Amino acid sequence: EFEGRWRVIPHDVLPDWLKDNDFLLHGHRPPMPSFRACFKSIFRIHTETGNIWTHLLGCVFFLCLGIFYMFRPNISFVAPLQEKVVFGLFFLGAILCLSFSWLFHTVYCHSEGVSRLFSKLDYSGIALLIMGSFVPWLYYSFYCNPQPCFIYLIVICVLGIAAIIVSQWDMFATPQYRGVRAGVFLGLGLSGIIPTLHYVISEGFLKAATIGQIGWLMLMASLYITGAALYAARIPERFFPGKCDIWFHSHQLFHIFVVAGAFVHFHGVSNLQEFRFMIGGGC
Amino acid sequence: EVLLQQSGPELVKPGASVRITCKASGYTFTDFNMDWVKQSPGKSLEWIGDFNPNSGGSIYNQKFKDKATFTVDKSSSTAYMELRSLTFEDTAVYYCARETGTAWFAYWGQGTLVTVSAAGGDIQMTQSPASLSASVGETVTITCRASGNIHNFLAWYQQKQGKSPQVLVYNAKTLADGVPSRFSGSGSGTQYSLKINSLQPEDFGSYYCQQFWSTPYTFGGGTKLEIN
Ligand SMILES: CCCCCCCC/C=C/CCCCCCCC(=O)OC[C@@H](O)CO
Ligand SMILES: CCCCCCCC/C=C/CCCCCCCC(=O)OC[C@@H](O)CO
Ligand SMILES: CCCCCCCC/C=C/CCCCCCCC(=O)OC[C@@H](O)CO
Ligand SMILES: CCCCCCCC/C=C/CCCCCCCC(=O)OC[C@@H](O)CO
Ligand SMILES: CCCCCCCC/C=C/CCCCCCCC(=O)OC[C@@H](O)CO
Ligand SMILES: CCCCCCCC/C=C\CCCCCCCC(=O)OC[C@@H](O)CO
Ligand SMILES: CCCCCCCC/C=C\CCCCCCCC(=O)OC[C@@H](O)CO
Ligand SMILES: CCCCCCCC/C=C\CCCCCCCC(=O)OC[C@@H](O)CO
Ligand SMILES: CCCCCCCC/C=C\CCCCCCCC(=O)OC[C@@H](O)CO
Ligand SMILES: CCCCCCCC/C=C\CCCCCCCC(=O)OC[C@@H](O)CO
Ligand SMILES: CCCCCCCC/C=C\CCCCCCCC(=O)OC[C@@H](O)CO
Ligand SMILES: CCCCCCCC/C=C\CCCCCCCC(=O)OC[C@@H](O)CO
Ligand SMILES: CCCCCCCC/C=C\CCCCCCCC(=O)O
Ligand SMILES: [Zn+2]
Repeated sequence: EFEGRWRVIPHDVLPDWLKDNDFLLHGHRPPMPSFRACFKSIFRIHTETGNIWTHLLGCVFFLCLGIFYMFRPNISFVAPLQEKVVFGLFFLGAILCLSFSWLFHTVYCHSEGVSRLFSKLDYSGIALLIMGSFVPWLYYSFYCNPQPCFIYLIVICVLGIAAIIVSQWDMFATPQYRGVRAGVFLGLGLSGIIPTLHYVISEGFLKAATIGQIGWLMLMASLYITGAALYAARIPERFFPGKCDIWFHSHQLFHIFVVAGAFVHFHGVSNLQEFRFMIGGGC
Repeated sequence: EVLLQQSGPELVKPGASVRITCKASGYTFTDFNMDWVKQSPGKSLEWIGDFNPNSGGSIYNQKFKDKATFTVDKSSSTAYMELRSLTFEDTAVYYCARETGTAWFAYWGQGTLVTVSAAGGDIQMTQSPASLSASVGETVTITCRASGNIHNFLAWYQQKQGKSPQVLVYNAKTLADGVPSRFSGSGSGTQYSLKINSLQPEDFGSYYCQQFWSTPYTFGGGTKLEIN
């Protein structure tokens, strides 16, 4: 087309609000105050192509997983209305997170004001994905113990809301605060250690280990840590500047970790419901 | 540090051909597209076309498809423009202007004057007002109307007499580097404005708007501003 023509630009000619990662030397979309140009660029090759498509495809995938889960036979669950509500909250959190992410990455180059609005939605979505993922997990883990289940839901929701509020602060979106962002969101996911200790103290090592909670929880903690480390450190583009502009830079790998992380988490809580089904609702 | 240095003036006879040089420095030559602009004496700016030094591809305004030919010399970071079968209508100042991703022009050459003498043997941009005179300290507003939606792909330029234009505002509201805060751009769709708060003696000159949404790129007729 001969409408809204553009060429990628080197990192040095970018305005300030577009200078996120100076290890990405070329292939940047120039500032373009057109939503038409921004959404057309999804089919173009630039520094944001992989970021858009990993969470655009991840978003539809979780939306198909969420719809299909909603229509599963009611016989398969001990309490289908309640169980579908808890999973529904997880799917909702995953879909809002992935949707805000792919939209923000698409309209990032629009203007300073649009970029500022969508970066706050992008950050807020991570917290929503984390808050939502605790709901089915605390539900099956504290199935017979209602007082800790209720308390830990207040805590993850209160910590999540504080992360959403901190995400509104304009300093938080600056490149200097990259490590602060990794720390805030990592802390939020790692705060799951508190209800995990409570579960292990209440039920013991054999129970925590027999049910695959322990193996699955270690993997989740691993995905969080390596995912946060890649993001904070800008690995591997730090080691090959100008060689990862389009493919496999840190943000792109991190996006992959979020989708994988959300699927492994779904798999873990899905096994907990199958186990709760085998033993029934008896306490 | 970015400079675009053009070849000297040319006095040629009808039917001849001229090649204008544009030597680019202070950046990686292939990284940005180069555009060519014509300005007839006492007239508005006209877009000739654009050239991509990397791909070697060019897009011409249909009006000049048979008049201009763009070439490059990647080694010497130079763009060329051949003008053929010259007539009296071709008497003008020709500029090379550099893009930065989208076709708003942050960098311009000094211009090459081509004089044709025999002595020796599409989006319309409507600018308003066409001219105005105001005192120092006052506020002025120049408007720009486009015949079609240009999706905020608009730039404002100031041109002093005998000089090349210089960008003030791009992407409808983005103040260009080094430009005073007195200048502000606004608008959306088809309607745009350039506001000059607290007029200064250096603010006299011609003002032009430019759309870079659709090819061929076009300029408004200009607003001549005089300071009392
Ligand atoms: C609207 C259909 C609902 C009817 C099915 C209900 C039966 C019980 C549900 C079982 C869930 C089966 C799991 C099926 C998982 C579907 C995932 C999918 O479609 O991936 C999306 C990507 O391919 C596209 O990017
Ligand atoms: C359903 C998802 C698809 C949505 C894609 C984007 C939709 C369009 C959204 C537009 C929101 C932009 C508004 C927020 C951007 C404000 C930018 C700005 O500084 O403007 C001047 C003002 O600050 C003066 O008051
Ligand atoms: C293995 C566990 C890993 C630890 C995760 C838990 C950490 C939770 C806390 C996170 C917040 C850390 C606050 C760190 C705050 C100091 C940074 C700051 O304000 O300066 C920014 C400057 O760098 C630029 O001017
Ligand atoms: C990497 C390690 C660094 C972190 C060190 C933190 C150590 C935390 C461990 C503390 C040990 C506390 C053990 C306390 C054991 C209490 C067991 C009990 O009374 O069971 C309660 C049940 O009746 C509930 O139903
Ligand atoms: C998860 C679903 C989230 C929402 C899906 C969004 C996908 C649909 C978007 C399509 C792109 C349409 C872009 C069209 C954008 C229209 C705005 C524009 O550039 O014009 C502004 C002018 O009027 C002023 O100069
Ligand atoms: C899960 C995605 C999150 C967004 C909200 C989901 C949409 C909820 C709204 C309306 C759905 C109403 C229909 C609910 C239908 C669920 C029950 C069903 O069909 O079960 C089939 C089995 O029982 C066979 O025995
Ligand atoms: C934030 C997400 C909230 C979760 C939304 C999903 C709500 C589930 C929708 C409908 C309830 C279906 C479970 C129905 C549970 C009762 C089983 C029954 O005998 O009913 C016949 C069923 O075919 C009727 O569905
Ligand atoms: C984007 C989503 C953010 C997360 C928001 C979370 C809000 C929490 C509110 C409600 C969650 C619904 C869970 C329902 C909690 C009470 C269910 C109950 O009676 O106990 C069930 C078992 O423990 C015993 O059989
Ligand atoms: C369930 C499928 C996915 C749906 C996810 C939602 C996707 C859309 C999300 C956000 C777009 C809304 C923001 C669009 C921007 C709104 C522009 C406006 O009115 O001015 C600024 C105000 O917004 C001030 O707050
Ligand atoms: C310009 C400022 C905007 C930046 C982002 C604003 C924050 C966006 C965050 C959340 C919006 C999505 C809604 C997520 C929450 C939906 C309601 C919910 O959680 O229901 C809980 C009940 O079911 C239990 O009682
Ligand atoms: C599990 C973690 C849950 C996260 C929710 C709460 C997150 C809030 C905590 C830390 C983020 C902000 C800290 C960032 C640290 C620097 C900000 C600050 O106030 O410093 C001012 C300096 O510029 C000079 O004095
Ligand atoms: C967004 C959340 C997705 C994942 C689930 C919730 C988040 C919680 C994440 C991490 C918590 C740390 C897990 C650490 C696992 C500790 C296991 C333990 O102490 O067991 C001893 C056994 O070896 C006995 O043989
Ligand atoms: C729930 C699955 C977790 C899988 C990997 C997640 C890694 C750990 C979580 C958060 C740390 C990274 C925070 C980065 C915030 C920047 C916002 C953005 O991604 O655009
Ligand atoms: Zn992202």
